[PDB]
Amino acid sequence: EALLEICQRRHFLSGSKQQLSRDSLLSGCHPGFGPLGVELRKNLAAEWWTSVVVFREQVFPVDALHHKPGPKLRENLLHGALEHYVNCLDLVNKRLPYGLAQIGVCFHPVFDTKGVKSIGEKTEASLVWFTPPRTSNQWLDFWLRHRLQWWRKFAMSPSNFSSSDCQDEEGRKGNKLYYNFPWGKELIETLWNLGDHELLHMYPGNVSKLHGRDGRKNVVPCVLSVNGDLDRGMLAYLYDSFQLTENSFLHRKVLKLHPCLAPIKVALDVGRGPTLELRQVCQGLFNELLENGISVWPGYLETMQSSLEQLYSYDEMSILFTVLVTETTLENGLIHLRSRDTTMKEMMHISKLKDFLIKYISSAKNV
Amino acid sequence: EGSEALLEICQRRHFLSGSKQQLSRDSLLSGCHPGFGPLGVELRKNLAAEWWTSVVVFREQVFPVDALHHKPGPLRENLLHGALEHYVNCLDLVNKRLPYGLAQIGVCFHPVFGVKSIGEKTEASLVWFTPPRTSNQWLDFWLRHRLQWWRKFAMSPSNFSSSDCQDEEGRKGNKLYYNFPWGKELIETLWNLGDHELLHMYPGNVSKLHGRDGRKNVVPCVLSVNGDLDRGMLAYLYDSFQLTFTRKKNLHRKVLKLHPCLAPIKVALDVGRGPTLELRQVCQGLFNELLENGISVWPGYLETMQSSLEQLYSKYDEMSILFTVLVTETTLENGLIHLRSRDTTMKEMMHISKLKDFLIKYISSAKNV
Amino acid sequence: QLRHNPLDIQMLSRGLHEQIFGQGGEMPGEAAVRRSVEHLQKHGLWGQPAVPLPDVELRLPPLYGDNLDQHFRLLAQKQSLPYLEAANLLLQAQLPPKPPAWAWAEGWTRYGPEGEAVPVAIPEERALVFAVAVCLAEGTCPTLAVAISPSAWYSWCSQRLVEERYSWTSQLSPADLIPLEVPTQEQLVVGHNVSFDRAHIREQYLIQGSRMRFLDTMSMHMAISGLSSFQRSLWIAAKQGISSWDWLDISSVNSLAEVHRLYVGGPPLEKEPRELFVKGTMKDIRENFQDLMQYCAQDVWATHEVFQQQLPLFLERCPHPVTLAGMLEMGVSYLPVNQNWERYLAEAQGTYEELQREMKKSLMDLANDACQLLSGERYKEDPWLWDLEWDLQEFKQKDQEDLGPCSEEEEFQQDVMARACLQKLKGTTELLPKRPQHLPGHPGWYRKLCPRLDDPAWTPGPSLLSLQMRVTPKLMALTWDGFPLHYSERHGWGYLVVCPYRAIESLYRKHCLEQARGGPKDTQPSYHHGNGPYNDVDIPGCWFFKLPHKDGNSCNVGSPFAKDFLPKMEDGTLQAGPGGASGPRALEINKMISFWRNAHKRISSQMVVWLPRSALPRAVIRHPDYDEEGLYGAILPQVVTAGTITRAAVEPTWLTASNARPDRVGSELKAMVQAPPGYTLVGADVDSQELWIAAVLGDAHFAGMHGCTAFGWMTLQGRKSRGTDLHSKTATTVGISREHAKIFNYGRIYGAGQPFAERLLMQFNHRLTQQEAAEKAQQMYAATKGLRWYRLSDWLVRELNLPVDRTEGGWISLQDLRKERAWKGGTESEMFNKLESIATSDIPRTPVLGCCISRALEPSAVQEEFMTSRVNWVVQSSAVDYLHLMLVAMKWLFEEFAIDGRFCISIHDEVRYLVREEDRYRAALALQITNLLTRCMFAYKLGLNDLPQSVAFFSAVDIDRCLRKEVTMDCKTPSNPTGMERRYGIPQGEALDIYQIIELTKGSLEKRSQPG
DNA sequence: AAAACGACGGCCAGTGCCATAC
DNA sequence: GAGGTATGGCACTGGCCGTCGTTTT
DNA sequence: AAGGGCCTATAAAA
DNA sequence: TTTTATAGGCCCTT
Ligand SMILES: Nc1ccn([C@H]2C[C@H](O)[C@@H](COP(=O)(O)OP(=O)(O)OP(=O)(O)O)O2)c(=O)n1
Repeated sequence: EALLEICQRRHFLSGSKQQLSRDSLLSGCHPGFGPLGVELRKNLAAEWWTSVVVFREQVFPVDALHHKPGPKLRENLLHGALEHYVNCLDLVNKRLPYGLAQIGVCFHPVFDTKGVKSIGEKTEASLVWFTPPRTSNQWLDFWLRHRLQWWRKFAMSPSNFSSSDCQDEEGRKGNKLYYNFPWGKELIETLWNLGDHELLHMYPGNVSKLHGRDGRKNVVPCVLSVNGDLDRGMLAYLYDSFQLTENSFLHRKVLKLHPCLAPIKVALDVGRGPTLELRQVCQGLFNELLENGISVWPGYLETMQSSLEQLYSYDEMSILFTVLVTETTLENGLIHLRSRDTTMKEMMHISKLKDFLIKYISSAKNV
Repeated sequence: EGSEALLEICQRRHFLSGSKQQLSRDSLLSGCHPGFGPLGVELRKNLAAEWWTSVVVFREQVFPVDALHHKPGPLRENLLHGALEHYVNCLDLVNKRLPYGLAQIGVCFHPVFGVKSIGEKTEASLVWFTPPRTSNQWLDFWLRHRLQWWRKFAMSPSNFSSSDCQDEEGRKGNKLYYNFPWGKELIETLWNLGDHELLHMYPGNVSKLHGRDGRKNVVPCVLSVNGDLDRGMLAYLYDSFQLTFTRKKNLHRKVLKLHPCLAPIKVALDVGRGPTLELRQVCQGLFNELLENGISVWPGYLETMQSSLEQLYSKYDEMSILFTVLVTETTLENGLIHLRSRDTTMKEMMHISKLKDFLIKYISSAKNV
Repeated sequence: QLRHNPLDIQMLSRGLHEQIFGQGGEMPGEAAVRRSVEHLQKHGLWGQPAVPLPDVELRLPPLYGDNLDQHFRLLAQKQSLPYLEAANLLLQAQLPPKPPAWAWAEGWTRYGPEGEAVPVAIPEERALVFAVAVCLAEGTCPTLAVAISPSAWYSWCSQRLVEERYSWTSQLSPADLIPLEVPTQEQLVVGHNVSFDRAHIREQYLIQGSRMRFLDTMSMHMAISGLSSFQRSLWIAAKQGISSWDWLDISSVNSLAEVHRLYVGGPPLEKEPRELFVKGTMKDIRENFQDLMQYCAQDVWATHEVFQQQLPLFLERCPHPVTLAGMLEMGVSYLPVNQNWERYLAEAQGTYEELQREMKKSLMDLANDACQLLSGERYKEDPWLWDLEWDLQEFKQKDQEDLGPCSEEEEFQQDVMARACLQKLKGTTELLPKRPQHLPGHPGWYRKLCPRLDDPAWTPGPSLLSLQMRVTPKLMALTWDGFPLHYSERHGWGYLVVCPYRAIESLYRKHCLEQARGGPKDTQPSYHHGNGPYNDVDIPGCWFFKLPHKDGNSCNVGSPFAKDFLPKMEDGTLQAGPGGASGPRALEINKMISFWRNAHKRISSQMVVWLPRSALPRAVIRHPDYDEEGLYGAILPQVVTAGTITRAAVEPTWLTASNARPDRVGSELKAMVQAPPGYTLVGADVDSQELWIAAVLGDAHFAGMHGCTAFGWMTLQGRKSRGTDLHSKTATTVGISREHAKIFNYGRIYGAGQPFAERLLMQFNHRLTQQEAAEKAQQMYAATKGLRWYRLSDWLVRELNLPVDRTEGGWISLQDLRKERAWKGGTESEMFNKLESIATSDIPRTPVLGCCISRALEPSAVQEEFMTSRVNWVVQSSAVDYLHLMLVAMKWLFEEFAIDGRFCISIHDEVRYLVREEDRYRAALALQITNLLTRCMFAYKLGLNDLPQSVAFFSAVDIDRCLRKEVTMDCKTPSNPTGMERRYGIPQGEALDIYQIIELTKGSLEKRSQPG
């Protein structure tokens, strides 16, 4: 689609036109992400971390190795969390319901007839939740609910994010999450009730080490594995931001990425006038916004060699607001502010700009 | 020695995972350690965040980049090659304004002497493309800045040292070391690599690689800054434990004086004796408020009362927690809570409404000191 | 062309001696030669080998008048004639009444006789009385100014005052400054501290020379009725509420109000009560525009009346034209800078901050540990921390099983319940005291060390800590020779609520293991030795001793971390409690950052004005070194032309700017003054200026020969390879090191006495017991400046007819009846006698230019009161006359031979000019010629025509691109580690001898004659 | 509910000591 | 009869005025 | 080693 | 948005 071309042009995705394809993107063998894509994925991972780890008192970070020493590569983050389970049980004084969360790259085989074999990478976010079996399935539903809401939290079309129920061979419940890409539904997150077979197999003998406290009685924990693909989630959000044509009333195109997820919040540029004065004012505003944690695209370093319409068509970069500083700003301090969502142009004083952006981001977060 | 007690504290306080034998100096330095505990992971996350804020966020010409872990694509040793590949594509970001950087933090794999194993080190790299006329100047700039960054969070900044070194091909470079109790260990390397690798990467038309040095077009010289964040975390852990004496040894308090920006847990919250329901309600409210403002809190109030206040203080000091917050029956009446600082071990009264603002101000100001 | 003095001293070349009108001079006598040779033999300084100097022959430029004195008089009169004419126009000027209301119009406005305000581009006037006002809050851009000219008033307003604008340029340009200079005829601007006003007129920042000069009422006030800093304290204390105070009613401090009181008198002038420019904002200035303009006009009027009174007095009191010409030349001084300056500032500040933070962290950590001593009450057992306040206060007053997950509504309700429950605590917060407490649960000293929370610049922990605080030596547990330190109120730092003397004794025993009134109760002796009072402070264990001080037992040590205690730290007498290198590192950091801590508020705030490409000359533009992306600008140092009683220049920043030092953070300050492309700095410092002035005065007083006295001989022909040099001879005669002899001589020559020498001897060798050392000092003095002989100067012969004692001179006899002081045989006695004669004359005047001393230092006002001040003033004002002579001669040579140059800076000894690269060598030759002419003028005014070849020419002129003591210095500093060359494209200059210069320039200053 | 008083703290001038230059 | 002439900063101390808590008819 | 050919990209503009 | 002007850069001229 044209969205892939825009991502190629606006440095969301790296590589050539042939290197970027539906099959290549889904397989994970694409050359890599552009800086904007890296920032979007970083924001998505931060949002995942804030909604899972700091959300619950019982969830801890964990570091798992990538190579699994012994003469292979990593496929999932479950093994590392299971390895750290016994050590981290002492962290909670064996209070059984607790989680280990980790975000990292896992590798899977990929190959095509056109042969040999290649290796694909997927950045996954994993939560391993050790819970008493009596409530284990209940907790599964809980996490399912939460995960679904999280996917719907930043989505323009949450109906594209769907949940399905599935059962194991031996009757273990689980849930799958899908996003409806234009060609069909694709799996983006998996929740499984794994019982305690992997954990027991990891410690043959000394099962007393794995006991966790649950109402003054000791039981071997049930393991819930939640695994989400942040790469495919970022791709899904990019496709969700490309809601057909642009706003207002040439059929140009805008990516209405969520304010919390948009890699760049505001773009700063100069008008016509004294270059030194305008660049000084823009540098000051840029430093102010960075010191206040607002990502800024420094367009004033290129002056305004391009036209205003092409400059706005930032919209392909999913920038929330565009700020233009002119010689008028040197007199009264008023700058031109264009919104991405509404395409409305406004006059605003610089003093209020940082506060307005912070309040806008905060309200977008709380909605 | 005090190194054994520091390792015992790290193992006990879940800074480092694995057994005592698995945490040998060779195992830790080689990168073949089993892995980090949650506190170690959080400390490394804070260190990487500070690196990103001091390299990426406050520079217009430095951009994030993701490099794959596997070289062939038919393993990774350093992050330089991916940035070198992305150089031409990312040149469009600055309209070929030559001095610009690509920064990345990621795990690299290094073979070591089964008979031979593989160690992992999460390293942070900045690849700085600069006009050749200013290459050495930029090298000095980055050397100074990186050394200052390492000394910024250090209790004994003199342990972080810089050395000048020469390439076998005659290329200048700088190395950074931390003085562990056993000697100096390399933690960061800055090299002026020229453009030979870049030219070899793009055979044929060299005009594709040209960047604007003001009004001139020149093939950039590549500056590679690569720091070991695992070894940096280990260095800061060793730096928090004062190995020094006299009255200091008379006090002999086991505390990890980690920098506020690097400390994995900022605040510890616990209840006293009294009506449990109201105290649990107020503590849950305060905990949610503090988390909502991005301040890490250790929920000690969820555990029952089995240790004394002194035991809690020693446990939190070994965890390098900046402040301890106590909610008593007094808080239900007048709202005052007890705040104990890690640095001075002194207790103070503070009202709950002011606590979040004070903590945020403390964390923000710690950088500005 | 080789001449020798009758004392066998290499003289000026016979070719050049006749060109300085040496032919037809006086012939030295024979009895004087006999006496001088006998004196040299008595001092053992006669018959020494002489190394011949290669004589210099070159066609000197034309010399006007009969003698050199008339030459300098003619040159200075020509240079200062137009400005004297303009000053007379101001003097004999009847001014109209100032307008009833001020313009409030951008730019300059001229007020007609009826008060009408007609806008003008610039005041079309040749002489003006000037006063510039700036809004300090807004930076350094001038806001408004007022000017008085003969029959005209002018007022200038800034666009930043008249126009309300959100943003103005942070980096000033000449367009922001105010215009005064008339384009192509020469102007004079008069003001009180006129340098500040000059720093705000645009045309003065151009690289090309400006015909406009400036006269400062402060400088003339110091010339006529000035006082020393000690005299300033005395005057201020007397007017607020030494035996003779007759000088009070004739001198005042340099403030414009009291200058108006002294010279004009009448109604007092009232200052601005709110100080809106200094403290208020631009809005306050706008709201009080008329009042502030009226105050500025009042300042202009007061300065005008003061100048009217001063100019006749100054011209009468400094009758030589060279003084006025040199003051005019010093008025305009130019410091070229580029963008690198800014970087320097940032770098310096950054370095400073880092070096500070480290230090503070160390100190802060100590404090964070000391609080633990309150837990065990062990602070009273601490040999250092028992003196502190450890008070504290209080605040003010009047297991289950797994329940599983929760419903979405359930967790929603739980979260909202928690938030609502937490809001109640904030509601309670608003009921407790309005004034918060500052660290109630912390000790008193730690509460003092921490910034208050409401402080806008707040940092966590005891960030107020510094090495200079009294608590800091206690926190580091500083130990002096096994002794804990202590602070006595009357006597500073020494080495020893109940004092833990048992702990102190245990600590001393541990230190010994590591390796005097005798009351055992309370105050105790030491069986150890040292200085200071002992038993004034009462301690239960009180082997108390003051720390040694470089300024004697009377003085006290204010901080153990002073730069002179680093050698004691390295010795090991002074040690740190934690041990290792914490103490040495702290003292190293203090040494590195002391200069910047003192001078950053000045160096950073220094005013730069950046010239645009249009203002840049074509020579600079068409040059390879011209970087179009770079910035080129200037700093005009705000020099008070005569800021001391000695009429020496005073500038807060650049006359005290430290030279490059490897440890001082900002020491590359003078190196940061870099010439623009196409220009270089040609400078030179006078070789032992004060020493040679003193020596030549002594030689002229003793005989008609050069080097006739022993001190003059030593100064002229000292050599470090063998003896016969001054410092080595002093060391040989006294018995101590040559460096100690040098410091002794340089301390003495400034009018010193017995206590200085005794203190230095005791500090150097404590092994020499007090009185013995004193005797040593006395002998030193008997060798340098012979013993005083009173010679009936208390009548005295009538009292002598008792008869008692013999001889026609006194023996410092004391009569104790209660009913011309000279010196004796010594190397420096003749010059001391000459200086005392000049000081004690009825109207002390400088021997060369005839400039008088202040009316507050005249003997008729200060009889036998300020003697050291006057004897030092003689030499220092002679040095100022030397500087004026050099400036006049250099200006004459430049304007005569079309050398494209400008006066850059003068720091007492040093003079540096900004010349073109083409004419740098001609400028160096001109500098050599000027030095020769000034030395010969000094010699002639004293009475001797010939001049020694040793001091005839400059040792070496420095052609460089920046201000450095030596052209070879790379200026490695903590803030400039990469070095000058590697940081900025500034290469090393070159030092040229007189022979090198003449070989390069063919001995001519003409562009046509210069080789190519 | 209005009036006297004591305690705590901030602002500015004075003093002592140290750091630069020539 | 005094090491001199300048510059300036920082730490410490004391005097004065505003505010707040406490105490009287 | 210079200055004088060739295309040739740049940036505010008549 | 050129077009002619401005410094870059590279091939050919004593
Ligand atoms: N670029 C410079 C730097 C310095 N000087 C001179 C001026 C000083 O007077 C002299 C230093 O003189 P000392 O006091 O150090 O004496 P000397 O070392 O020259 O004398 P002696 O040979 O007796 O040791 O350096 C100079 O002419 N040009």
